[PDB]
Amino acid sequence: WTATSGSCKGRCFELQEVGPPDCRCDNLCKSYSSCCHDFDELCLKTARGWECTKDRCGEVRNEENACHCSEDCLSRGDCCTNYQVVCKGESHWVDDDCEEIKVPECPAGFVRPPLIIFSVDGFRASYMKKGSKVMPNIEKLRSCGTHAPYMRPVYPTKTFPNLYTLATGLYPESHGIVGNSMYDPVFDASFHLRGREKFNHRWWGGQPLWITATKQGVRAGTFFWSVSIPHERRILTILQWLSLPDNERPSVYAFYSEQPDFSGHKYGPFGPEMTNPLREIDKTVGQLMDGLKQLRLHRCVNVIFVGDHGMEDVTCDRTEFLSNYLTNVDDITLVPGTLGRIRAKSINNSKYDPKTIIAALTCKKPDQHFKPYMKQHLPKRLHYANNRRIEDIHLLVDRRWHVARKPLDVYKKCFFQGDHGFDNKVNSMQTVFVGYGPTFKYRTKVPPFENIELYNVMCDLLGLKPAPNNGTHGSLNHLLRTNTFRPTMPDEVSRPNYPGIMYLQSEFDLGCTCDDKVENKLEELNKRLHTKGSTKERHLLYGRPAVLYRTSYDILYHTDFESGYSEIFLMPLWTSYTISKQAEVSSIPEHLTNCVRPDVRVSPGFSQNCLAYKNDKQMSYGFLFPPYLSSSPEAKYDAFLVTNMVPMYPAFKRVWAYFQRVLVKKYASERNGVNVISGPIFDYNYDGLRDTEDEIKQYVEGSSIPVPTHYYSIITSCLDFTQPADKCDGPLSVSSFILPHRPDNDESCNSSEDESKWVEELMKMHTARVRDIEHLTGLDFYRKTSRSYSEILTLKTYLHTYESE
Ligand SMILES: *[C@@H]1O[C@H](CO)[C@@H](O[C@@H]2O[C@H](CO)[C@@H](O[C@@H]3O[C@H](CO[C@H]4O[C@H](CO)[C@@H](O)[C@H](O[C@H]5O[C@H](CO)[C@@H](O)[C@H](O)[C@@H]5O[C@H]5O[C@H](CO)[C@@H](O)[C@H](O)[C@@H]5O)[C@@H]4O)[C@@H](O)[C@H](O[C@H]4O[C@H](CO)[C@@H](O)[C@H](O)[C@@H]4O[C@H]4O[C@H](CO)[C@@H](O)[C@H](O)[C@@H]4O)[C@@H]3O)[C@H](O)[C@H]2NC(C)=O)[C@H](O)[C@H]1NC(C)=O
Ligand SMILES: O=C(c1cc(OCC2CCOCC2)nc(C2CC2)c1)N1CC2=C(C1)CN(C(=O)N1CCn3c(n[nH]c3=O)C1)C2
Ligand SMILES: [Ca+2]
Ligand SMILES: [Cl-]
Ligand SMILES: [K+]
Ligand code: NA
Ligand SMILES: [Zn+2]
Repeated sequence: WTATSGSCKGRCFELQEVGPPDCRCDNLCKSYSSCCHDFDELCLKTARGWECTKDRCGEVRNEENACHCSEDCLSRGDCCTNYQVVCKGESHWVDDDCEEIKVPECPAGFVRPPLIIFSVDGFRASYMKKGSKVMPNIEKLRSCGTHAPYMRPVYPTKTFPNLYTLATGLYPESHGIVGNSMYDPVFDASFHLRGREKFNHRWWGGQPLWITATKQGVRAGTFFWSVSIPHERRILTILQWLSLPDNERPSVYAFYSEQPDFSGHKYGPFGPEMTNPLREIDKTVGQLMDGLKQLRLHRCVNVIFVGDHGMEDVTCDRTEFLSNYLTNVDDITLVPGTLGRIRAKSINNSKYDPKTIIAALTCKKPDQHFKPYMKQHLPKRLHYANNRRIEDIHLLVDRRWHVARKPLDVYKKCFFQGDHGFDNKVNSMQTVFVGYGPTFKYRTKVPPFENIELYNVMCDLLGLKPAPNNGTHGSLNHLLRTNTFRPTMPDEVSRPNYPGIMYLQSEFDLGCTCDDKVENKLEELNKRLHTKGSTKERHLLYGRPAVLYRTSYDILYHTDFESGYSEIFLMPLWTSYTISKQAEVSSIPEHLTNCVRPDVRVSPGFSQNCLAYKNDKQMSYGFLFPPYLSSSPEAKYDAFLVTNMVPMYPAFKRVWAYFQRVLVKKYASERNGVNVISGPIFDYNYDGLRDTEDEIKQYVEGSSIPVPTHYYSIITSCLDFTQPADKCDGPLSVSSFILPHRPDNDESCNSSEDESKWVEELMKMHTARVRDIEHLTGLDFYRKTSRSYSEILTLKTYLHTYESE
């Protein structure tokens, strides 16, 4: 119930929301069917439109007008945005030369530069170049301020998940908005685009910026706008708020545009109908900037121009139907379109089996345009699993396609030519970022970055302490002139042991054998030196990783590699080695094919054993430092140490052996040497965080040897590839992966072929940031470089995406 008989007189666009049954006058009252009777008349005036004309200048105030051109309008804060241009001979902001804003130039009474966040739905990154002729205001913000060539959204590349990530700095799995449509089985409730359930606060987790601000005594404009409030009125409301007295005036504001997304769905991302919507958004930006200039705020406010996601060409004919794969199609519920999410239609159906659904959807048609996954097997870079609202079964849909349950769903609902939602590394889904103002840098291009990073920067711009989030605070310091956040490296929690030779060969009863019984003072001191770390500077280039949790581990040195060996997990946490451009690849000699050697530095009780692998008929083993890249025949024996062995399914060893025997050398050739850090990851509860021992669901049969869920590599080299990886004076270049440790290669439809036709494609799909590996391992990398810590944080957030330009 709403008592709509109250009045909006003196309350239009009031900041504090009043509670039912009282009638509302705030910018969302329309959306709740709750505005007072006179809200349109008083608060949505349209008379005479949005622009001053010559003949209105100096008019007698008529309060019915949408905006004013009377002499008192600046003092009232309600001039049309072009007033000073039309009536006082001023220039539009866009027509003024770019001049560096070295310090905030603010009116008296402003405690800090306000922040205005201008968000555009479906604004694809390439619009900045392709639409540049029709967007002069936005182009000036971009060229004069700080910009990235594109900003990476979160998956799924839908509106509400991305807007709420922008608001919180959280992955969707953490903030809870995991799609535009959702079912929560605990609540037994559904979230939809249409209707009232989506306003219930229980959907919305984390702490969005407007709450962070309010908690810390920074006032916020209302961030949301009912669809029928026209853009010109939204801008005028912002500008009116900015004339409030100091103690009532917000410091942070948000404007949201439904365009260009609305037209892009109808016309495709580059339909000829798209020029007008881009022009219209640019005009709105011009209104805001002119309005700020009238208020003498144009060199005071920080403006962010940001998109949620891009837009791809997608038509009704490019739809795959689950009815062409499944016999049982009426027993499932599908969330459809540019991603798929599948669950049982009835919880009372005991004949529901995810395993048979997955199998029926795997590599069934030669050109199949989606791939099924159990959510825990999705690429870890998506961070799309740890929420009860994400269904166990997921379909990753190819760009340009949809998935639907049955054909009747597509025509009892062609209309559309554009859509979005796909994998957040897809070029068409990339969006935009521009920052302009005193706190942003001047005429500065920054590398592409992820939208999860922006909440921290928005907090930095407002003097707020961010709530705990998934950004890496400091990684975006290079965007800012001032207000940078200067973090310290985390403290190492566990110090390593440095064991020497402590065990005789016969103390080991591991069931391992090696043909290594082959016997010199010249070369005897040299092998002693290698075991004490004489080559460590070559193979450990950026210092040892720090262990950020409590555990027992040993540093082990070798001629060709160094490792941190966990006495708890019985295997290395990390293995570090350097491969020069000139390194040679060699075979595993015939006589050493099954060689595994006890390590006389590590007790039998803290070692793996070969008998377990013999008895486990599903599990085999691999090595972290590759025997193929040994520096010499003698050094090769180190690679067969029991301390370098890790459990590997045979199906995964195909992947791993190709990476080690072929790809590492390829990268060293291309990059002028590489440094590799490889290791295991355990994430059985798919939370993106290192498992404790008591979370491990699988061991090598009969043993305490834990089975990794994934294997990582971090591959570092010199950004200036004229310098070798091991003598690099400047910035670094990195690519990383987190490969799923799976007992089959069902993910790779072409896996019956030679590894050269499918393995690198798998690895590209599972590309990762160093920071992703940090979360999954409790390790901190790059602790000892010549580089600034903020630059290192930026490096750790880098993702190598493998898309063209
Ligand atoms: C990305 O960044 C985020 C933010 O930093 C990271 O997420 C954090 O990670 C922590 C570890 O997973 C986690 O800490 C736990 O919090 C528990 C209390 O949580 C409530 O309070 C906070 C603070 O206000 C609130 O934000 C939480 O919000 C979640 O839940 C509500 C719904 O209830 C959602 O609306 C919201 O979206 C959010 O959901 C997300 O997180 C939860 C987990 O909290 C997931 O389950 C959801 O799927 C979703 O992803 C909560 O309202 C706290 O009680 C925990 O303590 C347990 O573990 C400790 C170990 O230190 C142990 O000492 C205790 O014994 C305790 O265990 C007991 O409970 C167990 C479970 O019932 C039980 O099994 C045991 O036997 C014990 O009885 C714990 O400290 C933190 O909550 C989240 N925060 C957020 C916002 O998500 C995220 O990790 C980052 N991701 C990456 C990849 O880096
Ligand atoms: O006002 C907001 C808004 C604005 C908003 O800013 C958060 C800011 C935080 C800081 O960084 C800048 C962003 N945050 C929210 C939610 C997340 C808290 C909401 N609205 C969004 C939408 C509205 C109005 C209507 N609409 C819609 O019907 N479609 C649903 C269907 N859909 C759409 N486009 N394409 C498509 O499929 C959009 C989407
Ligand atoms: Ca985990
Ligand atoms: Cl969705
Ligand atoms: K075996
Ligand atoms: Na296969
Ligand atoms: Zn859309």
